[PDB]
This record gives sequence, C-alpha cells and structure tokens, in this order.
Amino acid sequence: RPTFYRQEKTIWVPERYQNLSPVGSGAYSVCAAFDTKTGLRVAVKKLSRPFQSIIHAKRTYRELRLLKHMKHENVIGLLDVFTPARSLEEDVYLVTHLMGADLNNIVKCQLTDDHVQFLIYQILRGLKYIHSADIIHRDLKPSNLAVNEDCELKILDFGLHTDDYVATRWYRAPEIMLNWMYNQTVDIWSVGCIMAELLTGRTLFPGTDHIDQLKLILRLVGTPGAELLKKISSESARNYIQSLTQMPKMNFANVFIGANPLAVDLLEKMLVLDSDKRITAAQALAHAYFAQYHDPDDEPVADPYDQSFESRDLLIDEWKSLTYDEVISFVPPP
Ligand SMILES: Cc1ccc(-n2nc(C(C)(C)C)cc2NC(=O)NCc2cc(F)ccc2Oc2ccc3c(cnn3CCO)c2)cc1
Repeated sequence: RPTFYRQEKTIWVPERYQNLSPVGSGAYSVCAAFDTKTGLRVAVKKLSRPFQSIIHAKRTYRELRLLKHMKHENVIGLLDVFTPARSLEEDVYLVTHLMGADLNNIVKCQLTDDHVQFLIYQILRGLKYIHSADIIHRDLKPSNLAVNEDCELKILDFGLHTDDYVATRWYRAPEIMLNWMYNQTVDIWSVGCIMAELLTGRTLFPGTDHIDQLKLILRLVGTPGAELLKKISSESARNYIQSLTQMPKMNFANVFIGANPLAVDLLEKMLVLDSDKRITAAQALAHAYFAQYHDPDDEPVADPYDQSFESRDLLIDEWKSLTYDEVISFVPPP
C-alpha cells in the first residue's frame, strides 16, 4: 500500500524509510535507517531465503510471533513489518527502534559502579520479563545488548552458532556448553560474565576452546562438589571432571579487588556451578546492590505466550499463510 523503492551488498523498502546504511550481513541481514513518519532511527532486518526449508520458515514464524509478543522497555520492541511482494502467494522485513550501539565498543570506554548497577538492573529487568514467558535466550553476549547515550538498554539477539570480534563461548554457560542437562539460569551465568567483565574491564573467562574455557571457569569457581557431579548426564565427561586436578573455590574478594562489596556478592550469587542453585532474575533484582533502582511494581511480567505451534511441523507451503496472517494483523504502537 505504501510506495516501495530499491537499492543495493544486498538489495532492499517503503518510502518512509530513508538513508539506508548497512550493519550486519549475517548468515540469515540488517539495515539501520530513518523512519520519516515517526522520526526515529530504526533497525531494519531482512530475512533472506525465509522459506527455502520448513526449518527457517519455522524460524521466521517463531521470530515474528515472539517480536509481536515482546513489549518491554529493556527488550526489543517491534515497530513495523512489510513486504514488497504483491500478494499472499508471494522476501520479508522487520523494523525496530534502533539504539545507539551495542555494548562491545563501550566496554572499552568510560565505567563507574553505579553505571554497572543501572546496566545490570536493566538487563535483569528484561530477563525477568523474558523468563516469565518461559523463554530462554542462550546467546546472551554483549553484542546482543543495545545501549544509547542515556544508558538505556534493550535486550536483543541477532546472532544472525558454534564459534568453537568477541567469541560467544566466553559467555555461554558451562552446562549449555557441554549439554550436561538446563534451566533458564544459563542466561544468568552470561550476566555474571558480563558484569564481571564490565567491573574488571577485561574478559572473565577468555577460553581458547571448550577445554580451556572450562579450565578457566573452574580456576575460579573451583571443582564441583560431590553433589553437582551427580547432575552430569555424561559418564565420559564425568570421568574427565573427576580426573582434572581439583581446584579450590577462589575468594572472589581476592579477584574482584576494589569492587563494590555488593557487586562482588552478587557475582558470587550469579556464578554458581550448579544450575539448580544460581540466583534467579527476580531474586537478583531483590539484591541490595540494585536497591537503588529496585522497584518490584516497575518490573512487569510478560503475559503468557502460546508456544504450542512448535510441535506443529507443517508442510513447506502452508506455513507462509500463517506467517502472512501474523504479518497483516500487526499493530504498530502509537
Ligand atoms: C529464530 C529466532 C528469531 C529471532 C529471535 N530473537 N529473539 C530475541 C529476544 C530479544 C527475545 C532474545 C530477538 C530476536 N530477533 C532479533 O533481535 N532480530 C533483530 C532485528 C529485529 C527487528 F524486528 C528489526 C531489526 C533487527 O535487527 C537489529 C536489532 C537491533 C539492533 C540492530 C542494530 N542496532 N541494534 C541495536 C543495538 O545494536 C539491528 C530468536 C530466534
């Protein structure tokens, strides 16, 4: 209905979006643009080959459904959806509020302890909302976090993985890195890595590989207790852990020198090896380190999310009809 235009290392689309500049030509690409109607700077994601197989058609539908159901200040909020193709029988695009820049190029600059408080509070306030819809992030690296000059923070994901530029394994939880089991606390492990890297300014677990990563993590959190060893669903990995020369639990006070006491304490809470023992997003919000901004009423919980469709593995063709239904019925926010 609106007028579309074309331009190219990929081709792009309505008239309202101008000044297209590239961002990420990842495996599945993205553009940063300016929406003339709202007057905001927007991020425009284009899904390449969304229907070449039912698997990334499932990804397509999953993405749109989720982004539609996502409405949180600290989480990406869908703005527009459109296609130039001329009928339901016929590329697709996603638009969202574009924050200043990710967190990579800002770890290198400026941080005070209160800035870390505000940042990690935004992240945990987003993760409460995410986990209360029974959704797990997994890929919670700094480059998937959006920030602007006002230190506002929006959570995000365009991994767009298996790495073995900031390597992803450095922030992946031990158990999800070795399929030992997992509950949502893997994201909290990532948060611990991130807060530590901010306060200390350097990588916490700069693992060169799976093995080196694991060894670095243990050199801090120590070897597992007799209990946690039971929790492993891998007898080869079990014998390997039991073989590693035991490592005692280091005192985080020794490591996080000159760090806010409450900061070191929360780090103690967010880096428990046992998945069923780490602190939860809400329990961390309740932490005194965030009592400056901690507001239980200003930390809403996402309404239920109907994920029933995952078991519905449909034909190659008909899934685009349901994706089209979810496209046309989109409702922009005033
Ligand atoms: C199979 C599958 C599909 C999707 C997801 N999934 N899950 C999540 C959550 C939050 C729930 C974890 C988010 C997503 N998907 C995206 O976040 N897609 C990016 C995207 C979406 C648009 F609607 C519009 C533009 C987009 O690209 C961007 C977005 C932010 C940007 C830029 C540039 N700057 N910034 C800000 C700072 O960098 C570009 C998971 C699995």
